[PDB]
Amino acid sequence: DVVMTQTPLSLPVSLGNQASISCRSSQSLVHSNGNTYLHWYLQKPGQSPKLLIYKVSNRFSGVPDRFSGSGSGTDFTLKISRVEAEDLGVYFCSQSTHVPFTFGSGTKLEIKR
Amino acid sequence: EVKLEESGGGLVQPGGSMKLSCATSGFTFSDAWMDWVRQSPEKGLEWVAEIRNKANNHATYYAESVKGRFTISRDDSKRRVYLQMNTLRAEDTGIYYCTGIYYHYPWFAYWGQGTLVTVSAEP
Ligand SMILES: CN(C)c1cccc2c(S(=O)(=O)NCCCC[C@H](N)C(=O)O)cccc12
Repeated sequence: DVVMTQTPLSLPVSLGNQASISCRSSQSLVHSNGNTYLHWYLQKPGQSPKLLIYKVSNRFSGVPDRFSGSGSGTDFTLKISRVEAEDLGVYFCSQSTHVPFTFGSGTKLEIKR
Repeated sequence: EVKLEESGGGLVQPGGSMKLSCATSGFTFSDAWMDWVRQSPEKGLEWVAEIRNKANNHATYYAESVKGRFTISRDDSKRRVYLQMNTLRAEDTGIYYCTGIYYHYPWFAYWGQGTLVTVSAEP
């Protein structure tokens, strides 16, 4: 299976800061049809995952523009211009280019207490 | 509005059996490929099984770790997906979520809130 890796495991930030999350794949996520099926989800405590960005940089319905995604091949990055409370939780990257679909271990975006 | 809701979770002993259900609404069900994805601190999020649409004759696919013990099925008439888990193991413990994809949109766009499955013989 394609191994997905995220760093950092934890990203403590103060509201209003900038945030950058890294995700890497064991092999290129470029599909034979040309597309790159790498997606980002956000999961709040006790809640289920919510799709935030699909196909590297496309924001899913309702997702604010403070969220943006980039990368290509085996290296990607999710960024938040200025973190807000509703953005706190665990971020997971996932690829659906190769079956079975696999997920990264997750990055916990938390308040710097 | 897309709605997905799992039910059936509970605490079971190793080697036990349990059936999960997922009620859905808000999207065309018959052409959707429905999936079950689980989550545990041990292995994080992991895809468990998928059942394609009628175009694929409801072809089923399973993670290697559950093949032969888990059976995914669906009732297109009721718009529900199911997961029969037999010969359960401790490592099967986790929150089970119902979600799915469409052939042209291979991403888990919507997830149910989940149902908790605990396989343990002692607290
Ligand atoms: C629950 N699953 C399979 C899904 C439900 C709704 C939308 C999904 C998407 S999407 O990228 O948000 N929709 C694009 C086309 C969907 C049109 C469909 N005939 C409908 O009834 O909404 C992607 C993956 C799974 C979705």
